[PDB]
Amino acid sequence: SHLDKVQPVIKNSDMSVEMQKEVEEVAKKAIDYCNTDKEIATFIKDDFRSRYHGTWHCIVGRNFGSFVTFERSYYIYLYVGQLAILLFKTG
Amino acid sequence: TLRNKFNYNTRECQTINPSIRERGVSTEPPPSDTICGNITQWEIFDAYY
Repeated sequence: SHLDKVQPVIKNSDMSVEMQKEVEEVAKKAIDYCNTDKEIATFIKDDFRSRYHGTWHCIVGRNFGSFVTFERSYYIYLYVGQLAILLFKTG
Repeated sequence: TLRNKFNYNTRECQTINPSIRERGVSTEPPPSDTICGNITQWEIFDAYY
């Protein structure tokens, strides 16, 4: 019932709805699978890189400010608990 | 008989042409590496301390 409890919410989303739904499942799976936050960032980048070819930069922290140059429609912003799963593919 | 060496002079003229050459050039951007950095208040304070 932990998956129901997390209720991850995407504050800002710039991606197709079908792709966005897939990201939520990966984000929930990554948090339980990874013992530490640093492991979560590596797991999200590896899964997305395998799923979609390109260069992916992912940063997750309790408090942070980010300005980035990402390919249009490849940036999805979702916040679960105190962790921000942010991925932006840059060509 | 009307044509004469002084009467008609023939000169052969050609234009210098550089020899055609075939060369292959390959360019490949600088190697890029993946870097993961985790920052915490205690770690920032420890370096500062």
